[PDB]
Amino acid sequence: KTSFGSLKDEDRIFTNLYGRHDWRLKGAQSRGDWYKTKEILLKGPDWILGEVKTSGLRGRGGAGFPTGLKWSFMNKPSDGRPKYLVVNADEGEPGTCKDREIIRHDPHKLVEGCLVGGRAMGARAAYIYIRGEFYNEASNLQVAIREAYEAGLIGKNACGSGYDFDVFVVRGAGAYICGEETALIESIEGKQGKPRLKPPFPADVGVFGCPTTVANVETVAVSPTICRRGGAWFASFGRERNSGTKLFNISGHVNHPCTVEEEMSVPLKELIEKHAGGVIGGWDNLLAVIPGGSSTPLIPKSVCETVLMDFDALVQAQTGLGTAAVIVMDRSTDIVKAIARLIEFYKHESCGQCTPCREGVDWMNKVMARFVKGDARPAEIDSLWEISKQIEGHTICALGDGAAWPVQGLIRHFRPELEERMQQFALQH
Amino acid sequence: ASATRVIQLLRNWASGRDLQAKLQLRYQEISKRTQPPPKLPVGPSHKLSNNYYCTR
Ligand SMILES: Cc1cc2nc3c(=O)[nH]c(=O)nc-3n(C[C@H](O)[C@H](O)[C@H](O)COP(=O)(O)O)c2cc1C
Ligand code: SF4
Repeated sequence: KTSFGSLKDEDRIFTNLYGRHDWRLKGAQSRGDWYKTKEILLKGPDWILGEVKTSGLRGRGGAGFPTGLKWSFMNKPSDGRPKYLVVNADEGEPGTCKDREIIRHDPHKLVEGCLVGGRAMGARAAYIYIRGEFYNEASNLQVAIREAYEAGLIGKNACGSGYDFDVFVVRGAGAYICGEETALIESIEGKQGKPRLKPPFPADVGVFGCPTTVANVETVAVSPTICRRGGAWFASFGRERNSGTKLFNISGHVNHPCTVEEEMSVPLKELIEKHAGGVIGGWDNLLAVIPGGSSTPLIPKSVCETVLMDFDALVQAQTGLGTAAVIVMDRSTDIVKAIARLIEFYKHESCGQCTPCREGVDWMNKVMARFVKGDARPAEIDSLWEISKQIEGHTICALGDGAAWPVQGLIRHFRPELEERMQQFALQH
Repeated sequence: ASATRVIQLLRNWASGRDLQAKLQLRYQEISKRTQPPPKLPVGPSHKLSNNYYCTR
């Protein structure tokens, strides 16, 4: 296969993505969920992990780390501490609104994924840390979990397979930093949501000081479908090392802002036009696109013209797939203002633990505000680039790196606008 | 200097040189003690980029 992005409804994992069916157990089972889960569990943890590896599933939370290997990290003889699994449901990345759809409209799919993953990693129970703002989604998830408990799908002797597994939901309290895996672990443990410093890796020491694995909602939810339909099925979609189907949260200056499940390695322009109706005012009216949430650097229209929405291709484009939250910006958009707003978001969502993040992010926000007003000098742009480089790679968590990347992208692609704005501001005074 | 022409001639002849051309006493060629406020420049390392101290 050389031309990707032709995903069929027969190949879409999330069938109730738009909530047009029954999110409850009846609808989920009617759509193929919770099917032969006992056989899946009895197949063997090694078998499940092998199926995940065959599918080539990579982290759908944004990291892109091979999911099979990451889950295999915890498939070791028990050290005496009760192994646990954590499903990341915070979804705090600006532009990312997929996990919400999965939880609110196909919660039972996620619950089955939790059961299968826990069996694959020998986890006692699963804690799904959902964002506190997602109260109604959490209510839906809890109803689904209750239905599963009553039906015997989860709990002791889950699906009549003998595996004793539990699914817990922990509501957040409004912190984007909690999206980070170790910060999520700390938040669950009751401390402030400040990320840990690896090592120790979460697989070894995690929630309650026990072997723990943190996985994205989509990453977990696709596991049962990967097992049932075979790893080859998931691998068939997408290029090698970029296989599968990724939810694309197209947002911003698009005619039809929506979330659509499309095959990986899909051309960006196609994806924008195929589902979102194209850029408002036409393709030529596009200014730039942020492919993955906000952390990933922006790509100008020139690159956006011909680029595949997959991990490797976007990495070549000085960006990343991330959460695949395509933020379309038309030419009526002050790119400086948008990037400054993202930097302000990072400033207001910084844990404050690491010195580079705590101070540098605020410094960058100040400089970005001055750039938005044009109250600066051309050398300050290079100074800002150096500040971003200093922050990146020198922080405990990747929030600092994911805040340096937008500034770097803005400079690297639209430095002329910054310089021209400074010139205009100088002329005014 | 405020000297009579005769005194000037006698002085120059005794010295053998035109002393009035180069009088040791300073009268008006002195620079004004009150001067315009200066603006001293900055050094080569007064830059906001490529200024890491490890390279200097
Ligand atoms: C600042 C920050 C915010 C994050 N937010 C999220 C998030 O909202 N949802 C998510 O799944 N992962 C988020 N992550 C990534 C997590 O740390 C972790 O890698 C991820 O939940 C695991 O995804 P995976 O197992 O599918 O690879 C965030 C990471 C950072 C540094
Ligand atoms: S780059 Fe940070 S001061 Fe940070 S562990 Fe952080 S939200 Fe941080």
